[PDB]
Order: sequence, then structure tokens, then C-alpha cells
Amino acid sequence: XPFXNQYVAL
Amino acid sequence: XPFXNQYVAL
Repeated sequence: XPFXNQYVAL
Repeated sequence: XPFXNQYVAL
């Protein structure tokens, strides 16, 4: 979702 | 990484 980065996103 | 979508990305 709106958390993480462009590599690991949730 | 280069898998998933813009919401759940690995």
C-alpha cells in the first residue's frame, strides 16, 4: 500500500 | 522487486 519503497511496497 | 503491482511489489 502507501508504505515501503519502489522495491518492497505494501 | 520486478514483480507484483504498484500496491504489492517485490
